[PDB]
Amino acid sequence: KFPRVKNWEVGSITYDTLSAQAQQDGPCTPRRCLGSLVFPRAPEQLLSQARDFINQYYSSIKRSGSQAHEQRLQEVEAEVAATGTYQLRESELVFGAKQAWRNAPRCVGRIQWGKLQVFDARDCRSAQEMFTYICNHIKYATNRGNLRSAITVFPQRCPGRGDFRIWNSQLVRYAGYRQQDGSVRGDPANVEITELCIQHGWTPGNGRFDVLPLLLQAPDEPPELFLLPPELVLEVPLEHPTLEWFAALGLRWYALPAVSNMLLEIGGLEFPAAPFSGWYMSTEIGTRNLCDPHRYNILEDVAVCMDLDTRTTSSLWKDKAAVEINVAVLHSYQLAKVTIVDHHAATASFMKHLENEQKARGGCPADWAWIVPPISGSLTPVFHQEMVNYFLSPAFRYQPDPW
Amino acid sequence: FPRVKNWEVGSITYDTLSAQAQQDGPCTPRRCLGSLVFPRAPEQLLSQARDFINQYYSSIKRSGSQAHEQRLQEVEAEVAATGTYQLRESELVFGAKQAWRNAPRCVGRIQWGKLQVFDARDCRSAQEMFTYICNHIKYATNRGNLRSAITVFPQRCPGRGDFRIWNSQLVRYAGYRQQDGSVRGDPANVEITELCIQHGWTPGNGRFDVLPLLLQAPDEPPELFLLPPELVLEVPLEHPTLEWFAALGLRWYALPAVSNMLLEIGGLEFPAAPFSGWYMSTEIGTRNLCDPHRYNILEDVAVCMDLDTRTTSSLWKDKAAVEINVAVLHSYQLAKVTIVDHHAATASFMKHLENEQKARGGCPADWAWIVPPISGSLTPVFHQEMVNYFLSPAFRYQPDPW
Ligand code: HEM
Ligand code: HEM
Ligand SMILES: N=C(Nc1cccc(CCNCc2cccc(NC(=N)c3ccco3)c2)c1)c1ccco1
Ligand SMILES: N=C(Nc1cccc(CCNCc2cccc(NC(=N)c3ccco3)c2)c1)c1ccco1
Ligand SMILES: C[C@H](O)[C@H](O)[C@H]1CNc2nc(N)[nH]c(=O)c2N1
Ligand SMILES: C[C@H](O)[C@H](O)[C@H]1CNc2nc(N)[nH]c(=O)c2N1
Ligand SMILES: [Ca+2]
Ligand SMILES: [Cl-]
Ligand SMILES: [Cl-]
Ligand SMILES: [Gd]
Ligand SMILES: [Gd]
Ligand SMILES: [Gd]
Ligand SMILES: [Zn+2]
Repeated sequence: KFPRVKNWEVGSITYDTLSAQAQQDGPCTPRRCLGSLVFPRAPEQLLSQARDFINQYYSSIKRSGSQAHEQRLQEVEAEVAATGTYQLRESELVFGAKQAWRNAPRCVGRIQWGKLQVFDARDCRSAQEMFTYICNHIKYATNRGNLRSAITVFPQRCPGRGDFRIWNSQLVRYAGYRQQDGSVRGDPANVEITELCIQHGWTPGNGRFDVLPLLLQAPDEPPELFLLPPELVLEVPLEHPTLEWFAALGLRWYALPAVSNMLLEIGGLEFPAAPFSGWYMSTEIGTRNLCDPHRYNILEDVAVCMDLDTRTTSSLWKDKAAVEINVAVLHSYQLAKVTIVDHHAATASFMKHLENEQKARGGCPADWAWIVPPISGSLTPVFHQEMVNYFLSPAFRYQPDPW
Repeated sequence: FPRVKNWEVGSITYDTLSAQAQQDGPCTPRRCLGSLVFPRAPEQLLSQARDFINQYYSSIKRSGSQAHEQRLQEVEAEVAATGTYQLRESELVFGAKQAWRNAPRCVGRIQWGKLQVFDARDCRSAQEMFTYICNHIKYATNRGNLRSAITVFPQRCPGRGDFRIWNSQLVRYAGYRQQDGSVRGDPANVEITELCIQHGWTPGNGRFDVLPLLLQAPDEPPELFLLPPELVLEVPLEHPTLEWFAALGLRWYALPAVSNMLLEIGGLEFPAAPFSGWYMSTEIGTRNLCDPHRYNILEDVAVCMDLDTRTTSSLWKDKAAVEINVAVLHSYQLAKVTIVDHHAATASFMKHLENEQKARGGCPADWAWIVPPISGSLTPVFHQEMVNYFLSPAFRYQPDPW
């Protein structure tokens, strides 16, 4: 009843007994596996999720079955009966945010899941106040390059009132300007959000690394435009330790990855606006963001500059250029003293996380296709580690775009 | 019908072939086990045999014709007369091609229509097994112009043991347990190296000692056979610009010939049916030479390249891995031995996916095995969603004979 899980480098075997607690269904069936898909898509149903969450909280502090445990279950149950919903205690909100991170199958950085600064913005009332909370988040998390993981959670969804939403997918994003000749200047992943910014009154730039404004949605209001103070947005110019012409490409990336479009679910309550941030793994910038053909797509230009033979695939010019672009990212962030982790250290720490979690909970939900880095996969230990993917709660969840 | 998206181009297909999945994979709505390596009656036979004959005749457009009805009745009588039945040679050919075409973990299936089938179903002993295998290796090697081939030995049946090739491949380098715990040679082959020794093989002591074959005819024990060295084409590994790379003494063999999988066709089972194609360069230069539990040479190369190995963030592992793959591609091309690099191979699999969408509404594919083990996202398959399911005919794993 419990999946056997093998590490093929070491030969070691565990059994994932935690998957038996998966609280929601994924996309696979015995007939076919859809694990490679990007989008795998009241009263006492809310109550059973809430009771489970409270059970998790009281287990974490080693007070299960205590008087305080029972009283809090009764308190939640009575509030759901009266009002159709309930409120988390402050301590429960902190625990639930950390649990949602811990439960995220596609996150390789979960060794850190216990170190998370939780800003409680549940009393936020307007889009202006939203912006203040977000600026305080960026300042705290950036910390002049010594990055600190943080999450700010805005008011929960409730009936009779629209959601708080941040329309941008991240707090810091470069504009992508759609070109009439099909192409794009800037980041192509951000074409749609760029057009929404202009529609709502932003005067666009014409550079490749123009920081986007924020579109902030308060309940039952159209989004409002807010410009980030340039000194809040720490950026790193990209150079290479030995390829001095690299600096002339004029490349740059931003310090702080702050994801703002996912939904945080805790004990059946839903928080549609709860941006979270940590720090980058360098392959995100060096491999995906700069070398994906549908992103900045610089691979061929760098290889030409390296005087590689780009006319035959078998010279492995693509692999050589990509490796140096990753070197440039790592070197440039270290030179600027901005926290970054390379894919070797990050995957080694995840292996330690897996072993911690096997002891602590008897398994760990993990999405192999997302945990293995996009370069050098089998050079990292996670490649050889079998993994079990499943959905626990608290959880970070995809949600529709509010437009 | 699952929706399948390519995230580089934005194109959308629907896999209608998955609905015909013959067996069950390991996944459930509760949890996905797609990353696991091993996904943990006369009526039974007849049902599978009928589906396959129907597959075959539909594929030659003799659909429901008189040749179709007659073959169905022959199978029925043969199983009642004997408990099994015999494939026609054209059905055997079609069945081996389909089993390759259906293999979810094979990135080289663009070639699925081009397969030489050697019918060894009349084989009698391990000596004859050795002859078939030597002919296969000769034909497939073809002086380095590799040609895909499979040899099919007699099916299993009740009352009689099976034919088996005990070696996982026809060409394997010995793995020698050492008195200091380590392994000299290939750690993957420590078990079969000891089995060969146990059955009376004089061991070598090199890192690339080609193993003998342990071949097993029904019910008598296995016999050791030595491969004639001139039959085993090898490629000494050199680097186009790192002159010292040659002196590391690395080599690999030309012909990847997998000999421990079971071929299933129409409910019949062939426990010995060795098949061969040619290598994708990452199999050798990344997995076989750089896996920590294989030859594990990555740090050796990095030291020779004078890389800074005391910090992960110099990406010394990545640079050395790439140059080892460069040396592999260079050495095979120089030796005029067929090889395909991971860029060309994944570009061809994308075309295969497009051809299969038209041919039969989809294609079973195992994303984790299709995406190469270096430079994953530099290849088109990384951005391609895939659906994994089990069709028949098929190649399946099977327990070791011991
Ligand atoms: C502390 C350093 C961290 C590192 C190095 C890290 C690393 C990563 C990486 C490389 C990914 C895959 C992203 C992609 O390919 O698009 C990811 C995904 C994810 N991370 Fe982490 N992470 C960190 C912290 C955090 C924190 C603080 C949270 C939340 C509190 C978090 C939650 C998530 C979630 C929910 C995903 C899945 C996102 C998706 O499916 O799009 N991570 N992480
Ligand atoms: C002709 C050139 C071919 C290329 C370039 C190629 C490439 C590959 C690669 C790279 C793998 C992954 C193997 C691993 O990582 O261990 C694989 C798997 C596989 N191939 Fe192909 N292959 C070729 C021909 C063939 C042929 C002729 C057959 C059978 C008739 C075949 C059947 C299979 C099967 C069944 C697997 C799955 C193996 C497993 O699960 O262990 N392939 N192929
Ligand atoms: N591709 C699309 N959307 C899309 C869908 C699913 C997934 C993605 C991938 C986008 N992950 C962004 C992301 C999520 C989590 C972590 C990090 N990174 C970190 N280090 C970090 C951040 C915070 C703490 O740590 C980056 C994108 C799309 C839709 C329409 C057109 O394109
Ligand atoms: N060794 C083990 N693990 C393991 C288990 C299952 C599978 C594997 C992976 C081993 N595929 C070998 C293989 C299979 C198919 C294709 C190729 N390559 C080609 N190009 C080729 C050959 C013919 C035509 O083309 C290589 C490894 C094991 C089992 C028990 C203890 O350890
Ligand atoms: C189709 C495939 O699932 C898709 O390209 C995935 C694969 N693995 C990934 N892994 C990470 N970390 N990030 C991604 O965007 C993806 N993309
Ligand atoms: C655990 C994981 O399934 C295992 O390491 C897989 C991953 N992908 C692979 N992909 C290929 N082509 N060959 C392999 O042996 C593997 N091994
Ligand atoms: Ca209250
Ligand atoms: Cl990003
Ligand atoms: Cl191999
Ligand atoms: Gd230089
Ligand atoms: Gd030297
Ligand atoms: Gd060392
Ligand atoms: Zn699955």
